[PDB]
Amino acid sequence: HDKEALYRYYTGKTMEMKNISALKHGKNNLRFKFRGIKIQVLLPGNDKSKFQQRSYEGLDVFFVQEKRDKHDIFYTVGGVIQNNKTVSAPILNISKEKGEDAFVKGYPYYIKKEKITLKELDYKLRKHLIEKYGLYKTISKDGRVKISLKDGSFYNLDLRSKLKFKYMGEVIESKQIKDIEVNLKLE
Repeated sequence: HDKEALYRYYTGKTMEMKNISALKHGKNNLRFKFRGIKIQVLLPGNDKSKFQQRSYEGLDVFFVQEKRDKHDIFYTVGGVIQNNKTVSAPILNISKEKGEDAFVKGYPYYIKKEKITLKELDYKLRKHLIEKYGLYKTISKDGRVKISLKDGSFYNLDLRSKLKFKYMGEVIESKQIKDIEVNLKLE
């Protein structure tokens, strides 16, 4: 059930929308139209300090469909960067053998943007693992992804659940990413 829900979520509708103008709706949403589609973005509580005005121009939005309602409003969470510019090539390394075998393959993973939300990085990394290695399709959801930055900061993502909404606004400077360690089939 949860494995299938993850498969569906991480292969769902997404759009990268560049140079967006948007208006605040209520205290913690943004609204805009893109190609005529009504988009409402929930701003996670952690990111309130960045969004202290009523209208915006030049936003970069990574849309992931959480739902579409009766009125054809399409809802997404976080994924907004105010001043983005569009190559970072951190090494992605994968460990995917059953049991002890420590065999690992590392290769460059390309990021075109100067800044990237944890939301977009999480999503695209999972889609990569779904498509290349069968994550949630032919292998289990028991894995982890550790994104390390040059200063020693890191984000450890649990592949057994969806990224939480509260973390979908975090912005990462793409050139700071040192490496991405993926451990799969953790039993």
